[PDB]
Order: sequence, then C-alpha cells, then structure tokens
Amino acid sequence: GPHMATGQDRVVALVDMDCFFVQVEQRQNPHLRNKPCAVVQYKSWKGGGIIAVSYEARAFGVTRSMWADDAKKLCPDLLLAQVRESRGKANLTKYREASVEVMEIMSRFAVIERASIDEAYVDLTSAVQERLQKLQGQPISADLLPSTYIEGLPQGPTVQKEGMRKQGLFQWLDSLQIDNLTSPDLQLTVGAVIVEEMRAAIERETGFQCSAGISHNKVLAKLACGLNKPNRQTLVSHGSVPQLFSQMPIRKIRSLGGKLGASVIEILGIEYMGELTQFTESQLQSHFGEKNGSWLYAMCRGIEHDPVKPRQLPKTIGCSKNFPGKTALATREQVQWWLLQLAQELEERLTKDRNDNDRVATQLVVSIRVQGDKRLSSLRRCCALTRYDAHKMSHDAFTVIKNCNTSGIQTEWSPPLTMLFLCATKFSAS
DNA sequence: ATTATGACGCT
DNA sequence: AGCGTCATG
Ligand SMILES: [Mn+2]
Ligand SMILES: [Mn+2]
Ligand SMILES: [Mn+2]
Repeated sequence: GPHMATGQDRVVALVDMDCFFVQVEQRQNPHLRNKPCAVVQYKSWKGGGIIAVSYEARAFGVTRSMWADDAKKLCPDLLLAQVRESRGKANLTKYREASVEVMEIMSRFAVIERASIDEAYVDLTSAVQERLQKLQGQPISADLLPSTYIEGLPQGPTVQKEGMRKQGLFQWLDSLQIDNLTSPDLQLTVGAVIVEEMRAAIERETGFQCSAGISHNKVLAKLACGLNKPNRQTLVSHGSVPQLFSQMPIRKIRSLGGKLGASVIEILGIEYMGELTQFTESQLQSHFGEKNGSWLYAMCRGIEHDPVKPRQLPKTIGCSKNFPGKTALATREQVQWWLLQLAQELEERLTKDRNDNDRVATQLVVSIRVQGDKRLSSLRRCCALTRYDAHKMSHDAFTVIKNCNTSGIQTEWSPPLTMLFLCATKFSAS
C-alpha cells in the first residue's frame, strides 16, 4: 500500500523521427515529398534492399527488408532514393549528420540519451518541475497539446480520428488535479506540453517530423511512441498500464522480441504482458535469471528503473560490408583491398569525430564472417588503435585475421570471407 | 542475397 | 577479451 513504490518518480520521453532516412531524402529532393517512397542500399541485386519507407508507401505493404523489385510489385509508382556509395560500399554520412541536427535541438530542452540514429530518450523530470512552478497552479489547455493522444481514452459513457483524439484529451484534462505539483499524471501532462514544444522546434529547424512517447520510464515511453505514428505523440500514464498490457503481446516490449520473449511465452504458457503479474518475483527469476526476473516482475506492472544515460554521441564508430554468395573474398589482394576501403571510411569518420567531439578511439575491433558459418560474426579480434591512419589500421586488421586463411596457398583465401567489419572503440578525451 | 550499423549482457 | 542477443535506418 503506502510503501508500494509505483515507479512514477520520473518523466521520460522517447522521440523517434518518422521514416527518418526517407525524410532526409525528401528534404533534399522536394519531388519525393508526400509520395510513396523508400530508401534503398545498392541496386543490382533485386533493385536494392529497402531500409526506410514513407507512410504513403507503407499503405501499399512496402516494408523494410524488402527488395525494391518486390516493393514495386506492390506499389508500381514507388519512388526510390539510393544511399550514397563511397569506396565501393554504402556510406550513411548524410543520415548521421542529419541525426546530429536533431539531437542538438533536443539537447536544448534536456540531457538526452541517443538510442539510435533516429531516436533519443529525454529525462524531463526537472524541466517538468520548472514548468509547473512557472504555471503557478493554472490548468493545462488542450491548445497546448495539439498532437497528443492519451492512451486508453476516451472511455465510458464522433467517427473521426481527430475527434476521438480530442475527446480523449478532454477526458484526461478534466480529471487532472492541477493543484498538486507532485501528481504523476499532472507531471506527465506537463512533460507532454514540453515534448510538443520540442517536436515543434525539431520540425521548424530541420523540416523533419517525429513522433514521441511520454511516460514514467524508457520502456513505456518507447511503447507509447509507437501507438500513434506518424507525427503524433502519446501519453501512457501509470493507470493506463493494466488495460494496455492486458492484450499486449510480450514481443512488443523492448528486449522481449527475440529468444527471451519466446521463452517467456513457451515456459509460462502466456501471451500478453499483463499475464506476467500472476507470477512471483522468485518464480520469474527462477526461469529467466535474477536480473531478467526482477525486471519482468516490475515491467509488467509498468515499472522500470533504467536511467536515461547522458550520452548524445555513439560509443563506437564502425564500418561493415557483406560479401554474399559469389562475391565473397577469396584472394589476399581482395581481402586487403576491402580492408583498406573500410579503413579509409573509418579514418575519415574518426578524424571528423576527433575534431567535433574532442575524443580519440584507442581500440580497433576486427570482425569477419566466413562462408559456411551460420553466425553473423565468425570471429572478433581487437588490437591497439594508436593512429588515425587507414593504411595502418588495414594492415593491423589483416595481421589479426590472417591466421584464419585455411588455404595452403597464401595467395588464395579459404574459406572465403562473406563479411568484414572494422570498429573503433574505447574513446578517451583529447 | 536483407545490409549496415550500434548497445549491451554473459562468462 | 571474445561471444551472443536485440535492435532495425
Ligand atoms: Mn523512426
Ligand atoms: Mn528509431
Ligand atoms: Mn522502424
């Protein structure tokens, strides 16, 4: 009762750019705006592999991981933009630079955690307390929440999307106790006001639209963000969790979409997040380990404590290329040439990073995949990264992997390599 | 022949 | 340190 911690001590938002790489390309080329369009890597094999899809194209069933030729079967008028190719490989610099644009705007409102190229968590707890003290106890107008959905509302005793959104928002605001600076629902509402402002700033200053979730923790904020896309934000209150989770497939919660979530389903004989509440913490720890078990016990009640880490920059800077089927690397000259291509891209990105961010990487990780291996990485080896020089990094990577060539001939490489990966890690301030 | 990233947990 | 999992623009 009075000592049951309810995990309502923070306001956390997740901001995620809508179909991000597509928006980057649509900003650059107005002919692609408000069209079914997708972003592809490469072109020769099956028209290229789609990695981002505008919402107009999604309506035709176009998805990521689809070959462009197949997408064109679903959507003959689909427009395509191709990722830049540099040194023989896809180069994602344009999207990384656009990401920095957005992250720098978000950082004006609060410290952020970069979770991906297109998304960041925000801890708004302090900004909410400030805005509440500024509000002097006056209530929150629906006009301050023009794109906000309140999950679970309207309910109880209009057939248009926007009409329903406004009905739910009015029910929410009507029930608010705007005199209590410690009410979690009020705190979330003010958080949503701030996120409206943040999203407006992003769109005004970049042209990019985003969606967002506002809740008491990272998992609920991410889940909330997905509920009303594109270009909308969703507030998931603590009180909304029992109904929300009662029909929520376990795989929808971040970290449960793979083998662990499948094992929760199979071992416990359940389907939905809410069904987890019927197990004790010890039962869940017995099946899934002490850490997972405690996390599941709290998560299915809407409670999670993972902090928004103060980190706007990536921890690693890496370069990767697959060599599938008949293009696998089977000679030493080939392996060396591609290691050099990767290392040259890595050098360029590292040198820019050192100038921008006042840090230097100190470890080089070299990863390969060998033909016949079912795993995505067949071997990982680290060595020292003491100089931002591509020829040195590629020679070092070759040295750490050369013992993998099972061939007796040193000119040939067997079995051929289907993946090279160079990653710079362990940054230090400089 | 999804491909190219990047974070994090385990031992 | 090296491996596996989870994520999916
Ligand atoms: Mn996105
Ligand atoms: Mn995202
Ligand atoms: Mn996505």
